[PDB]
Amino acid sequence: RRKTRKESYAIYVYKVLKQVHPDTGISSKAMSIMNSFVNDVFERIAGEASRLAHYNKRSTITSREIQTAVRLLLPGELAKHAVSEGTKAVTKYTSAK
Amino acid sequence: RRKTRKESYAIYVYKVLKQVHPDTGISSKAMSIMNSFVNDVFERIAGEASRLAHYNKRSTITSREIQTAVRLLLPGELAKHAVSEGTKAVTKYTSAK
Amino acid sequence: AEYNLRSR
Amino acid sequence: AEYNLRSR
Amino acid sequence: KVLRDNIQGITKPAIRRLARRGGVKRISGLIYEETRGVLKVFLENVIRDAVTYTEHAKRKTVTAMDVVYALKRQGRTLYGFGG
Amino acid sequence: KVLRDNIQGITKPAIRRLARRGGVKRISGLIYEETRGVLKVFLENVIRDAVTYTEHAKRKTVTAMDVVYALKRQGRTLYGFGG
Amino acid sequence: PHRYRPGTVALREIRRYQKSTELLIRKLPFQRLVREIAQDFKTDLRFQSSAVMALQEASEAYLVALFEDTNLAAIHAKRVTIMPKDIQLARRIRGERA
Amino acid sequence: PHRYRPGTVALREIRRYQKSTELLIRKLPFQRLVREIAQDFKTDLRFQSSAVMALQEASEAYLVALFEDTNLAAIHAKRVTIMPKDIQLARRIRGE
Amino acid sequence: TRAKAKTRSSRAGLQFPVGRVHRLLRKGNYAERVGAGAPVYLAAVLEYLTAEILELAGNAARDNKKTRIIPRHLQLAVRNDEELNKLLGRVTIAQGGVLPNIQSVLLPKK
Amino acid sequence: TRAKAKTRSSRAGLQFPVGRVHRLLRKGNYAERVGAGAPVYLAAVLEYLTAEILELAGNAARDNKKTRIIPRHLQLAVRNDEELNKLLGRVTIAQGGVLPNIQSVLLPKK
DNA sequence: TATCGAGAATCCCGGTGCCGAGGCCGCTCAATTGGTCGTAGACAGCTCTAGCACCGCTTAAACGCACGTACGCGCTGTCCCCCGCGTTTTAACCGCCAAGGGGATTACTCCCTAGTCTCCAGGCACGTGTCAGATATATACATCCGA
DNA sequence: TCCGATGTATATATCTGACACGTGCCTGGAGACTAGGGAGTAATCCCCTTGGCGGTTAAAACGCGGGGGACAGCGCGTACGTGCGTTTAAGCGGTGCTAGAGCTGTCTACGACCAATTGAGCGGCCTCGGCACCGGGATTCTCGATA
Repeated sequence: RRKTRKESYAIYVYKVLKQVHPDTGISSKAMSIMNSFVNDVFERIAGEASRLAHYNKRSTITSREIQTAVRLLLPGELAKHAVSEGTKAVTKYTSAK
Repeated sequence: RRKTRKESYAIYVYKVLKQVHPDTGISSKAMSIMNSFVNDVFERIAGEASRLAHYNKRSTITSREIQTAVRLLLPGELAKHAVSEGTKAVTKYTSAK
Repeated sequence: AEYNLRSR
Repeated sequence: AEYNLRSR
Repeated sequence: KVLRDNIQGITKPAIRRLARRGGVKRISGLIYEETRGVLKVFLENVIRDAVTYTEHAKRKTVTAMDVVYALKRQGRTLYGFGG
Repeated sequence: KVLRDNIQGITKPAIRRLARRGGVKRISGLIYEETRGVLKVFLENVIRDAVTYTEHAKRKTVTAMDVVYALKRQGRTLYGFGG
Repeated sequence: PHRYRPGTVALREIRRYQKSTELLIRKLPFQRLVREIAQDFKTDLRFQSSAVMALQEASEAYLVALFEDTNLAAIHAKRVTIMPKDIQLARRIRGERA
Repeated sequence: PHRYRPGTVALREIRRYQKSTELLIRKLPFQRLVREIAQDFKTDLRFQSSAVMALQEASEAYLVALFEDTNLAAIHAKRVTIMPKDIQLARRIRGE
Repeated sequence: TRAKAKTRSSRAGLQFPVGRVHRLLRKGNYAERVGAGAPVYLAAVLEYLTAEILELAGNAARDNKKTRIIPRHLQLAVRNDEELNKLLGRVTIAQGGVLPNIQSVLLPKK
Repeated sequence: TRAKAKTRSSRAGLQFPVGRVHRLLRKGNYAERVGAGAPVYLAAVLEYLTAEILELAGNAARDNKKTRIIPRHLQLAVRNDEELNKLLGRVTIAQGGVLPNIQSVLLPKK
């Protein structure tokens, strides 16, 4: 019988690659590293957002916990540009209802 | 009105002090450090036990996740002696339940 | 709309 | 009760 | 209103006492400015994160817990102020 | 089957190539034994944790994920093998 | 008149300050440095007294431990005198310095 | 006959190995070292091929980065030659 | 009848999967509850950080005259940027190598 | 009818609070479920590690001719023990000071 | 190359004073008892992946050795820059009074998320074709180093 | 500078196997809807932070003298780099077995949840023993001078 689903970020990493560099490809080793990078940054941000909710006696991780976790974890201009993109996305999503 | 109840490990740290050195006392700054130490080691062990449950596709943190987290976190003979005490406690508890 | 990259 | 300390 | 130039209040004899606790017998005269630059960088990193915890809590007062969390997040856990 | 004294298979020319990637121009002949002792300590720390993850899973095979978790909990996260 | 030789009182001071536990920076000057650094992150911040003491305890522990590593870098270079290049090596090998 | 001067081929080798990405330890010798170290923690362990390769990539990255810090310790002591005391200083200051 | 389904990713204007991020936040034991804007914000940040690495790695590929990103190009992208190098300072990239760097004192005198 | 309450701490033979440790495990977002033996094992380990530090710090107090443990005695206890020093290697003890330690090359000749 | 012995220093003792540690007490909230229900995971059984073992060949790489040179490092000499310490100046520290910002509740309400049920299309495993690039072979061009 | 010998970069042509793509189906994401409790808000108390004042004296700042440590220049010998011929065993591809990783399917023991009960632990009180300090004497490290 066919093998079980292994879930991956690879198709979204490829969609983002096709936007920043439409003629560039990626090796499966480099895609595996990109998948590890996404999983690592997800776990860092969600873990700091988790600590932030607990410190403040809150049951909910919100867009606000994610924003503070991103400000804590990302250095310098990566934080400013990531916070810009996160706020733009939640604004567009809220307007779409 | 009376202040709201802030829990701490201070009475149990003092009970352990009275067993290991019956005539020795402790300052409130040293007790505050002991409370920070207990909280820190609890958070490390429970956090590694939590990763161990997730890595193994398990919903439950058991005595077995705690044992492996202790083996990962504690150096050398601290691990062997902590595992001895943890196993001694669970076997007394499950005899007396 | 494109990404607001530090490079662009 | 006794503690199994590294000192004992 | 605003404060300025307080790093020079970290005195040569204070930096010498810290170096003596560090076991240092002899100190070049260029060390005091190098140490001030290092201290300002260390404090800027801890206070930026501590103030980030204070703002997340919607507080105006930086607590000892904001400092303890900022230090723990930077891998420099402090015992004796809570946490 | 059984194995002994395999640290000698970490050859002088292999250690020289690692030192060259590290930017090293000149190497004392005492470095090769020091580097072997350092590598054995590094591998003992990673493999002890990896085998601890393997035994927790009740497996007999050390996976690349056991190694990646052992490396991650020691502050040496590896990308390109999963996780 | 009586006079100790260079480094004799330095060794006496090392023994005094490694026996003691008090904070070695003056508290009011350090508190003004904390408030000055904080004003660049936001204006009108208050501090708990224990927050300033937590910052001072962490800062002095950090500087003392860096002076130990700096002293090893000086001794490795066949010197008994610490220099800025010993701090710079200690912080580079620690991964603090790029 | 032709000779390059001491350190000319060393600089050529630094340039070559800092350009490339291949593993610099021989794979079979490294794999036997991993199995030898593992047998003290549990008898008759198997390894995924990718587990041994993960251990080798981490080990070589660790040794290369330590040689960079060791080279800085040698240069600080006014030497171009690395010595065991430079590795010892690097590992002590790292807190290893 | 129910209206035609559209992804929360498309409502946000994202390539990264908002529904998968939401399910990972709910199942990952981060908190008791997850807010509706949390997975949108986190998906956008993961997408942005992906775009930052890939832009620099596709530039490194192009500079090396290759059309495919390989682990080397991700290492050159990360280590030549001070902020990605700070973010990934404890991270090893498999088959990444190192930056070309010789200490100035070791170079031959001319 | 209903029997008198006995603490899970005393049922395990512990001073440390098994019921509090259990509630902290359930409320701390560590997993969906917590096993009945998990808080007993964890409480025993926290009690043992408390007893290890307090034994060495009560000895440090006695060697300093004091009857009261102060932050100094916890620091001497931890830094003179190689395994507690490894466990607490990233930890600062407030008001603890440092070990008495002079590099041998700095001492005067004999 | 060891011995006086003036001097500054640290250790040590008995006495004085206070204020923090640690017992005592009463209230309350959170731990325990007892019981139900639902599903996590323990177990048995089976598939078929991929890890282990061995064979034989090729040749890349490790090894061992000879040579010579450039580096490590001990010595010595200069001189500067740091330490020790006596004096003067600064401002920290302390104890105190005082105001009010804002931390830390408490109650009340509603809108946000968890949970359920039912679709249905986004993402996966699989199977496929072709062009990016790893390689051999060639050689133009740059560097090194003896002359 | 300038030549021979060596090494690296750049070109072209082969061929191979990894990437990017297309197809089918299924499981997990979305649509629609409900219950109920988290947290947003308003109102309030009173903690503890900020600010300012005067005395005192610990500590910082300053200047000077001189010695010992930084560091440059030198000599010299040894231990390392380069290059060669020989030996070792890694790497490759190939065949083959079977341990054990991974998955399916059935049960039942375990943990979450609820409702009632009550004693362990907290905050507040308060008092007297350990520790901090005074202030003096005993003893011991330093280091210029004696022999």
